[PDB]
Amino acid sequence: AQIFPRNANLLSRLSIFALVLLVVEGILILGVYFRSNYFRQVNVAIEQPVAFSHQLHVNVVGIDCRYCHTSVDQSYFANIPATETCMTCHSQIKTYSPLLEKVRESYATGKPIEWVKVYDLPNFVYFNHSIHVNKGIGCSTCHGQVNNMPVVWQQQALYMGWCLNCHRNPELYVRPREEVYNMDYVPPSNQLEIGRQLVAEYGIMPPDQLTNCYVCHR
Amino acid sequence: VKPVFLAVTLTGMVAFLLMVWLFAFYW
Amino acid sequence: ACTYQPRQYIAPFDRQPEGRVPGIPQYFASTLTLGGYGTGVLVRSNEGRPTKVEGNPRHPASLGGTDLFAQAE
Ligand code: HEC
Ligand code: HEC
Ligand code: HEC
Ligand code: HEC
Ligand code: HEC
Repeated sequence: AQIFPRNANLLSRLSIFALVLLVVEGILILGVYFRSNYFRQVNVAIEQPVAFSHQLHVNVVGIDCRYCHTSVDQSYFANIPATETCMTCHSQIKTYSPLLEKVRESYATGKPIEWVKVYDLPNFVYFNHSIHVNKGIGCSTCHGQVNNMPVVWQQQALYMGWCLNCHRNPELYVRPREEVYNMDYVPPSNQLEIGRQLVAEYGIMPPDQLTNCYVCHR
Repeated sequence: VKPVFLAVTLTGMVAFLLMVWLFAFYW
Repeated sequence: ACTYQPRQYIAPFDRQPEGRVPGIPQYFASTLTLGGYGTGVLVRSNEGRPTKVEGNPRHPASLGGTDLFAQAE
């Protein structure tokens, strides 16, 4: 009552309460940003220079994935199709069309097509497509339903815990060697029983080794 | 007094659900 | 400042090499000379670029071994 109004006793306690809420809200905003779909570029349809539609070439035309990414079951790298594979069809199909101008400008000149990488890794990760495909893991569980994407987007962010989830518990995501095709295939109702049997048959190593640092980082 | 003890209690659990959601079932 | 990582473009071929699997290094048999005398070396090409030099077990004077100059070439 000397130097303070009557309401200050309520305000001071309310201010402390408001301060705590603001602090909690701050940490919340921070975590939401580092896990958002804009920061990780998840569900964002990255625009390509030639506007290639996987939905037209897989679900309509009916091209196999290995016709284009021919190095997926043999090396760590899934091959990105050269202009020769595109000209094999577009030398007669839709020739003299504006949408294929960039593809026709290449192959005549040695310049490549500068596609944008959708699935990106920080170069200290070292992923291997061959070992995953040969051990009964399909593209549906990783890249999603790519066969129906007019523009390819990142289905989910490539966190470390996302790899650790399958490596520690592979019984939930393993499939019986129908990975290249059967994008329509989905986990059966009895996935745990089939998964444990597949892990034993394919010799998928226990989580003790698969969680080691040098399996990924080098 | 007892009302504000309940208020600072609901505030706490509210925050926990909030926080737990973000750091667990969010991705 | 945002988006965690930049765009990172990717530039493939226009005509694929016949015998190369992308992402698989290959080995070629060549020879490295020191003072005019040759030494058979097995050199590794990652994507058409030399990166590592090792010994050629089939070549005398390099039975799976190299000198420091063959490594530093
Ligand atoms: C190499 C990776 C490529 C690229 C860059 C494109 N294709 Fe094809 N394509 C094929 C067929 C039967 C069609 C539809 C024909 C029609 O609509 O009349 C297409 C279509 C396209 C387009 C759109 C053209 C348009 O809308 O007018 C584009 C931009 C495109 N393609 C690019 C057939 C094949 C094929 C199997 C014979 C293969 C392999 C490719 N295409 C490869 C590529
Ligand atoms: C069978 C359904 C598949 C699957 C699972 C994938 N592809 Fe393709 N691919 C082709 C071209 C020209 C590109 C680059 C243009 C673009 O990305 O829009 C790709 C790219 C991909 C990606 C993303 C690459 C990345 O950097 O993230 C993925 C995940 C992918 N492919 C898987 C060409 C073809 C094609 C015609 C030549 C055919 C058919 C397919 N791809 C089929 C598949
Ligand atoms: C063994 C205990 C380790 C250690 C010490 C680290 N890892 Fe991982 N890692 C994997 C993937 C796919 C990523 C990318 C994550 C992302 O893009 O968000 C990482 C990343 C990391 C980091 C963060 C690096 C940084 O922020 O600069 C760190 C510090 C790290 N790793 C250390 C993949 C795996 C994996 C599955 C194959 C496993 C097992 C490990 N990493 C193990 C370890
Ligand atoms: C479930 C769909 C998985 C996801 C997600 C990731 N991986 Fe994996 N990985 C999976 C299986 C079924 C196996 C086979 C295990 C075996 O013992 O054969 C693996 C194995 C690997 C390996 C090779 C193992 C080795 O000993 O060298 C590597 C290098 C690897 N995995 C890397 C990796 C990374 C970096 C991932 C995040 C991008 C990732 N895997 C995810 C299944 C699954
Ligand atoms: C989760 C296991 C996994 C499976 C199985 C898998 N992918 Fe990949 N794919 C990834 C990851 C992780 C990357 C990112 C690689 C990088 O950033 O270097 C990637 C990248 C790619 C790329 C870009 C080129 C490259 O080599 O990185 C293509 C194309 C691709 N995937 C297609 C395929 C095809 C075709 C298959 C065959 C079914 C397949 N994926 C199976 C996880 C997988």
